[PDB]
Amino acid sequence: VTIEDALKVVLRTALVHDGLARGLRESTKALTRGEALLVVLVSSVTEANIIKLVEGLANDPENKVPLIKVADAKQLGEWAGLGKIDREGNARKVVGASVVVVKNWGAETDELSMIMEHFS
Amino acid sequence: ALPEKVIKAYTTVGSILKTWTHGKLPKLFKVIPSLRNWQDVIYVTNPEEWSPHVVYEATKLFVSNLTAKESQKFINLILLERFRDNIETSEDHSLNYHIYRAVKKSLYKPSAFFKGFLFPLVETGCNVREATIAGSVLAKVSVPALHSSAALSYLLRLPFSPPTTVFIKILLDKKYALPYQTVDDCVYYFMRFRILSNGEDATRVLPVIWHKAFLTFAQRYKNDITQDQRDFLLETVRQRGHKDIGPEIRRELLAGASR
Amino acid sequence: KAEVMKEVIAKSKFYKQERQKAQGIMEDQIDNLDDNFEDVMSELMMTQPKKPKTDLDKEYDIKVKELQLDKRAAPSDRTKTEEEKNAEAEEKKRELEQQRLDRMNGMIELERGVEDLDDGFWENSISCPRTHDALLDQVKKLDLDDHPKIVKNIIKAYQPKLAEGNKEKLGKFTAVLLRHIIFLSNQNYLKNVQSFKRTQNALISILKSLSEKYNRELSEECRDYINEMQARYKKNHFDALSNGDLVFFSIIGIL
Amino acid sequence: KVKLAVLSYYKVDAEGKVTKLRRECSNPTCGAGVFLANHKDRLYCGKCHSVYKVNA
RNA sequence: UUGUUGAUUUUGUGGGUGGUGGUGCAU
Repeated sequence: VTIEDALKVVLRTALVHDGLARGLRESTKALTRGEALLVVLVSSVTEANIIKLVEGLANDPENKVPLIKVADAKQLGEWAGLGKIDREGNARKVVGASVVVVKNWGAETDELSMIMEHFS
Repeated sequence: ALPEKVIKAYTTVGSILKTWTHGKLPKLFKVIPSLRNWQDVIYVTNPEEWSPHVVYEATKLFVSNLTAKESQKFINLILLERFRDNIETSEDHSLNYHIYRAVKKSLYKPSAFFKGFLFPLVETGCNVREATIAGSVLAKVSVPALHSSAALSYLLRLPFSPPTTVFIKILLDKKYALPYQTVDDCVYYFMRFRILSNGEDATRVLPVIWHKAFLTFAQRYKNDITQDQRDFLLETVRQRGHKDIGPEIRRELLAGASR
Repeated sequence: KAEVMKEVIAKSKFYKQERQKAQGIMEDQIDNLDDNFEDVMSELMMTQPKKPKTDLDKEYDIKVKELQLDKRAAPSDRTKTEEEKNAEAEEKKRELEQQRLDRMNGMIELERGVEDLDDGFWENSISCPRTHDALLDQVKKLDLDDHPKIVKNIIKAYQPKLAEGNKEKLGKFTAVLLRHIIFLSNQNYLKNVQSFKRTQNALISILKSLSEKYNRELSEECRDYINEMQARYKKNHFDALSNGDLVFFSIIGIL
Repeated sequence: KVKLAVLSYYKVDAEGKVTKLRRECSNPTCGAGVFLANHKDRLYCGKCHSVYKVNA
């Protein structure tokens, strides 16, 4: 089980309990409130700001939140459930998500332990 | 208890709302959703005494400002009870136009609407007249395919009652792109009424609304069921088919292709 | 009766004045309330209270996401009986035939008449080619039998639903297609008459489908060709006339 | 429409320290994360519609 | 897109619907 595959189910489970803050605005609102348990950030964000200002908030001394690095925004949005399923079943009209923040895991899965163990 | 000055001011709010018909609502009333104890603040405004105009604008104020979780109580505790009270107490058992509009706006939030009106009502002794009026709001208003499909799956799993069958027919009439799992749930619902061991549902007398819903399902989702599912439904109409509606359901079912 | 009417009018005016007075009292109450808004809100904020979801609530959220994952069915309409379809088809045929007879007898659809006109006349990936040349460049490297293949692909690639303005692009393409149909006829085709026959009729069929939706665009191009050829006849006489002209006229009879 | 307004609300220094450039609403229901709109004469909450003085 | 909000809407192309409609009739 690769780390990326572990996150794919974890984000899926977090969706099922309304535990994801999707978007830059919802992400930062979650981080400022201390409600963020995990932050997933995209590498290819064109504006160097969005990387810095998410990183600084997550690395705050009062509330340190683990950070993950994702290659493409489009695939993160697919994990965030933005994309739509086709007649074939493949995702379509998928909307890229620069930042996704987990508020509630929902269910305890072995894949969550792997991610937490990776960070520890 | 709220501050005595606050109570007196909001007592004046309620008196305004009782006869309010047009204009600007009181500013104090407009800020209720922002308040944490809005339920207590709403209690002193006498929601039962709200004029139909206030109910519409109060609904226009709250589901927009309150969270999805908080809207559901405003939906469930006030506009549902007012919806039932107006129908029961009216001479012709009709619903006021402004309350009717208020139900539409509450539908703007589907999850709260389903969980504050539809599921509570059908699970709390809904009557045919209540189902008809509420179905018309559901029929006329655009609902997301996603939220409706889950709502349809709910009503199908509930115990059979004619008022629930109306809502099942309304959603089927909407012609939404139902997910295949929802289609299977629709089939299973009509499966359970065939005589086989089976529950008493097999022997229950079936009203026309049940068959009209079964015709709508056949007319629309015939191309989205498996051959095995089709054969089982063809057995249902054999055992429980109506005199006149039964042949057409057979005609619609037989002309469809398997998925 | 008059006295009863006057009392009715007086009563209606009396009730109207009461409603206006009630409206005035209400606006004063609202205005006084707004003035006291800040004091009431200050104390309420001071008394603001300090900071499990149901099983029916847990199941809904589980269902919604599963439905999001799940594929959706396409909707269908009720199948009309063969008798109803024939009756509707017969009814449409009757309406169209009756319209033709009316148009024959002098009915004009702007339902004006021919006599109205005769007042004052005597006294005085895939690229959609907006022009005829553009279509040739796209189909320059393709064979004669391949024109229908590319032409239909252009229509498919630019259907009205795909994007805004595709109607206009197809409308212009309808004019472009007609010139292509006429253009090919002008070109020599004695070598491969059979292949030319397999493209010439096929393009006309596509033009017929386009004309059904873009008759206005086709009509404008058709009138331009009539004007252009007339000008060519003014200077070249029969030398202007070509096979494409003879082909051109037939297509109007078709379309 | 305003694009990336959220980027403007808070500033980052070269060390990664994040500082908030706008005041947050004190209404308990709004809680943290609700930023007041800065007008010339007042601070306005878009959620509660409450009005605060700029220098209060 | 809402009034701050988060995909509930907006846009373009197709498109089913008379329906909180009445009135009588047959337990």
